[PDB]
Amino acid sequence: GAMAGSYKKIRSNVYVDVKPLSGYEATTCNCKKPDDDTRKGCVDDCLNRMIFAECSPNTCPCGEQCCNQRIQRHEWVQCLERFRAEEKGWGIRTKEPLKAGQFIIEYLGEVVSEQEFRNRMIEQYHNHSDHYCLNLDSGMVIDSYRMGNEARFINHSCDPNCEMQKWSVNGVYRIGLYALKDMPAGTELTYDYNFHSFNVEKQQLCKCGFEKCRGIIGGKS
Ligand SMILES: NC(=S)c1cccc(-c2cn(C3CCN(S(=O)(=O)C(F)(F)F)CC3)c3cc(CNC(=O)C4CNC4)ccc23)c1
Ligand SMILES: C[S@@+](CC[C@H](N)C(=O)[O-])C[C@H]1O[C@@H](n2cnc3c(N)ncnc32)[C@H](O)[C@@H]1O
Ligand SMILES: [Zn+2]
Ligand SMILES: [Zn+2]
Ligand SMILES: [Zn+2]
Repeated sequence: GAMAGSYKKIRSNVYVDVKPLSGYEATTCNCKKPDDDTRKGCVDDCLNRMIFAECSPNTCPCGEQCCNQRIQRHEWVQCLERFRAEEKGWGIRTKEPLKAGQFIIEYLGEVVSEQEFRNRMIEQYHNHSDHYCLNLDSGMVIDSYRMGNEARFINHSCDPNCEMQKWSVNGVYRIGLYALKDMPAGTELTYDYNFHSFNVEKQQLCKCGFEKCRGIIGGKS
């Protein structure tokens, strides 16, 4: 059998019975390429960035200086580490400081319909002690119970320091983890499962440690 905590490490999402087409392809924005090519273009006022669409490289006026292609250019931070998080199994911490708003990592897994996921829950997952299912869009989820990347080890917090964002990238929706606030070296990354995770209808104590803790992962106040 498989070893405890085993999972298949994948490089990008695996489309099972659905593909999360966004219906949109970004075209040329109104940005101007900086003449100093060490300076980023397509910053906060990029019209594609403002609709959570990453630029398309054949049409972006900033070319290699575009900083609105973070997911497709795989611009993950390289300082993440899996560690033993007290009373929360494995967690993920950043070894170096992060800043509010920063892109951290793409969340990967198997893209499945809610129908397929419910089938997998009945047949396999119902008695697991750890769960791995992120929301995505209407009728579909990212299932990282079997396949994914190290983002699957990020724990829930009732006072999170990161969030998920859904972006249109090359015609498909993809999910990135972004910092909500500055974080010093050593910080465990967390996000709010109530906002970003699929309701797997499982009942688990929250050990996030905050005074505002809801007591249950994904629970109400
Ligand atoms: N996905 C992962 S990894 C994961 C891992 C562990 C728990 C949950 C998780 C659990 N729940 C509830 C199940 C019933 N419990 S309960 O304690 O049994 C009792 F008794 F009923 F209160 C209360 C908590 C959730 C509720 C929501 C609500 N969000 C949504 O539905 C989306 C937001 N847009 C709509 C989101 C995630 C969860 C998800
Ligand atoms: C997406 S996995 C996170 C990685 C997991 N800790 C592990 O060891 O592989 C979600 C599971 O981690 C545990 N977990 C996540 N956040 C937690 C928290 N705040 N308190 C206690 N357990 C938590 C729960 O068992 C949950 O089903
Ligand atoms: Zn732009
Ligand atoms: Zn651009
Ligand atoms: Zn909590």
